[PDB]
Amino acid sequence: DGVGNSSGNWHCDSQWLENGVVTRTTRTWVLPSYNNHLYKRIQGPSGGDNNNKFFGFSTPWGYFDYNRFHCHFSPRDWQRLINNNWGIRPKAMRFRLFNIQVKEVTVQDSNTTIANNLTSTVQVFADKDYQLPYVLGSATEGTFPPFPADIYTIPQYGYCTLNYNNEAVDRSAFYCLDYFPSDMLRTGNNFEFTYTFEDVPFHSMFAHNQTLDRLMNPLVDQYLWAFSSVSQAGSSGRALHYSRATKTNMAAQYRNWLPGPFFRDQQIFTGASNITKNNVFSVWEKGKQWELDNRTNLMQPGPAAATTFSGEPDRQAMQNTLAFSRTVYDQTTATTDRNQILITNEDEIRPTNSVGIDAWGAVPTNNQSIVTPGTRAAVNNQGALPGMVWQNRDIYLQGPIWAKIPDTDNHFHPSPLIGGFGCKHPPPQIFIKNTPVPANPSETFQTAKVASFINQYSTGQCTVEIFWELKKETSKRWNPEIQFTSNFGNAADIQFAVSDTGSYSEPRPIGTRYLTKPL
Amino acid sequence: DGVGNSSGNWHCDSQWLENGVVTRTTRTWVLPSYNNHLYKRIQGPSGGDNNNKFFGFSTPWGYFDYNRFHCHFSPRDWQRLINNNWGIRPKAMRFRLFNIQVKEVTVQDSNTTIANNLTSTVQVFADKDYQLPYVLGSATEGTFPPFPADIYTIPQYGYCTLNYNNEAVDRSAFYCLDYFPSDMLRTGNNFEFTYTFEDVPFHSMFAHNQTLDRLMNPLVDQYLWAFSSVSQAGSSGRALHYSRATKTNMAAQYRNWLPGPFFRDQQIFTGASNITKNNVFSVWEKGKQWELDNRTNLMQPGPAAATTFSGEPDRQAMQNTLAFSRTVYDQTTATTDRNQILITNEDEIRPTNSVGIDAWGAVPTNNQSIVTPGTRAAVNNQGALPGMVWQNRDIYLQGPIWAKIPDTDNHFHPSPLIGGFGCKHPPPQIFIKNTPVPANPSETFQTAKVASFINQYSTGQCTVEIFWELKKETSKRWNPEIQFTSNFGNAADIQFAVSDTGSYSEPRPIGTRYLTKPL
Repeated sequence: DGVGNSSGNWHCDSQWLENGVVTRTTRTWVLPSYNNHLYKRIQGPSGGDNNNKFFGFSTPWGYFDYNRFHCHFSPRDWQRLINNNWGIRPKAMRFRLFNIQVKEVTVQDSNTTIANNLTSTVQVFADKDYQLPYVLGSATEGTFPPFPADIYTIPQYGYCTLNYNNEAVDRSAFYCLDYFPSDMLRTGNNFEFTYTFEDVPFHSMFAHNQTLDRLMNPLVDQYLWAFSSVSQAGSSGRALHYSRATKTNMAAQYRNWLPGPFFRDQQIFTGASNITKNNVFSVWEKGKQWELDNRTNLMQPGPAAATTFSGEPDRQAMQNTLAFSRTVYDQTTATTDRNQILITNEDEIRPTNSVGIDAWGAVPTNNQSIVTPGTRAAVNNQGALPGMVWQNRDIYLQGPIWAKIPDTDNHFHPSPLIGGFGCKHPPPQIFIKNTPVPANPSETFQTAKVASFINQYSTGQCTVEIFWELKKETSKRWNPEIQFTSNFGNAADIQFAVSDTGSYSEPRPIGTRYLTKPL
Repeated sequence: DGVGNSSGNWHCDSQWLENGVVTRTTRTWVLPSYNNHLYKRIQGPSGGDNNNKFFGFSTPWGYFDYNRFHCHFSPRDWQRLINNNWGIRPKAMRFRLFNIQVKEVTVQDSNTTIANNLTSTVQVFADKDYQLPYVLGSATEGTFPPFPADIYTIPQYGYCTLNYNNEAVDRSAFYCLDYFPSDMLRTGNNFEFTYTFEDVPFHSMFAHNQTLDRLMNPLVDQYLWAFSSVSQAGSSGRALHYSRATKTNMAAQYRNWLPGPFFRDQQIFTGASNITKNNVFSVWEKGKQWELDNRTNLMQPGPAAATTFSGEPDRQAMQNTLAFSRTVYDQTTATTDRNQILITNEDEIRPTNSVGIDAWGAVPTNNQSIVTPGTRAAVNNQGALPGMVWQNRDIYLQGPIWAKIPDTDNHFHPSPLIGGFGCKHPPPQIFIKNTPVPANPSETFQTAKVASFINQYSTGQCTVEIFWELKKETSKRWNPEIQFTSNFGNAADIQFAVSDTGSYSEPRPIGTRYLTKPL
């Protein structure tokens, strides 16, 4: 419409429905002009380590990454969610962008002056066909702040392509984002589109009441005989013993089911008394990793596994657990104190999933005889076997919502190993740019490229609205259940709120799994 | 619409109806940018006194407090009201906000420059569901000026929550006002909503012709006998005397009614001859107070009681009477002269309500006998007894209109002890904000929070329109009545008008109660 008429309103509320919830949220954003309106070739660092080398491009573009849970949910809405419900999955989504205003910057005499350029444009498009590198899956910075009053700096868009070390292989691709159709928007214009998620399984917000191996009736005995032991009958003779498993001996018993796939990881001593028992080492050396092409990569989340044994909370798996910063804005990339960061606990999957510290099992390695006594070896890694069941790593208020399942011939249980909902066709990437406005030309025709632009940036608001489908609980459990409660007792600042400086902070991580279900 | 078209007009008139009046009024306002767009945690002062400690938050928001009578009524409209009418209550209300313009401020070389930003927005919402702390009930500053030419600086919004001294208890809540839906408004846009009051009792604008104990016929005698005295008949004998109350003896007589609940307060000598009779003390020591949790609070208005005895105007109750400043803008928070401030007089409730100085009564404290003579003690505080009647403190032209009755299981005569109309669902709070416009980003992506904004403020007009329902008088009184008349005789400045400096002033307080009614 016009410069004096607002494009849209502010919607941050979340309303609850029967079998669903819609969380709509709004932010104010700023878009820099990146690369001085240039597509540049970025590359990895030059050295002897081939693991960190890459080849790619950086674009004069930016993108909206809203993919985390605390963007959409408040800590109360999250609490209200996780206590009452067994499952959640996204259904539909509506993104819209409005109240665009571009500002012009002039710096003279070390004094900056900002005035708004009414005729300059911003251009936006969503990639619906997934024809661009999809960078939202990886969990990176540039997400909306959790707190609605904060302002969202839109990150720059760049991507990596097929490479040989730093230099580029023949099959590597260059994508120009200006070769897509886009919507140019002045201050009166706004942009909107809607999206509907493909069917994905509910994330299980429940734990289990039962252990995978305790599914039996403890009062009765099995009717199944099994081999038991070989004994020496006489001098050179032997005797084969068979025995039925009894309610007394559960360890040796017939079962229909096995724990899920397992890839072992090393242990650390996480607590004040145990901290001394740690050997001196690093993850890159003693940790678990997978390797692709000429590079080796740490297997960082890996398949989900219980992080620690029962009753031993202070000795836990080093690889599996996620960790978060208690503020989005912290600049420190390494820290030696754990009070500064939030460390997740994976113990709710312990009934079905085996702990990451101990081995998955043991296998007989040879054919026994009187000449050779039988041998056996531990199973550190185990692929899929028939009759396995396992739980996914749970989503967190601070964790990523979704990832894009790659386009490949074959998938196996495409659950993102960080967490969330794997999608063949995830929410589109939304790209936004400040169209370049050049500085005055030379008044005589010249062939040189145009390097001189008017320095400018844009700002405005963006609403994101998602419909979440919920799975209600039906439980005959008599006794009360664990639920997420806020207990700090007395404190100077309340938890999940601003400080006297005005800084919002999240004191502790929150997972979904509280309610329990029989196995 | 557009930048060159006005959103609304100026309506300040008040028109009178049969059984009602509508007072519509308009102001020009200014909205600062508070807290540099931050929610901050405010707290009480650090010390040993636990009474003034608090815990709360301050928001980058502002609110319209129009709650006082002289905002809506002019001194003539008020006079015209109080002389002709027995009662008044609010019915409906319409608030609307228009002609928004936001100005941008740049300071360089100690020289400020203000230019209007056409594309910047203002966002407004009313809290209809009362889901926020309601701060309008308390009588505080930041109300509209009484005089239409003055300009209204919108106060900052902050609130207190459940606390343990300064630090915060677990149940204390943090409310983000950006988590509500709002209406973003540019210069062409305007905002409006309507509201209808719940049914509240008319405020009684009349006094009483009769005293509560004089309701009798003075010409006749009672037919009711009562015990009178015990006498000594002979040496050790006794005789019981009974007597009927006669028109001569009114003091001992049967009555159906009692004065209202009473909480006593100390006296002061308020006048030139008596001023010397005062002892040296303070309210905090010798005054009346109530206490909640670990804190003690002065009971400042308390239940209404007549401020002084008949014919003794110079000795009066220290706690009960309200007092006002004769200009909204005075910065002095303490003063030793009473000519500077306006002191209300509560004497019109004297027929029904007992004076605050003297006790409510006396009670027998023991069972008499020949061994023990009977004793009695004064009643300083009295709760409700069956057969009580009492009057509310009257509203003043300068006093607050309404308060929000808390949400609690139980209420007892929810009349605001300051005055006005207690409401379960009072007029909503209207919150207004300058949406932040950030300064230029760093052109390379950074994770640091955005602390740099364009300094700006907004201004415009706001109309408030209220329909008041009136209760007409029907009176057979023969002789003329007291009415509010302006008598200064000769003066340099006329009362209730501007001075030569241009400052508006209210010389004396005005209450409603002039007309009288039989009891």
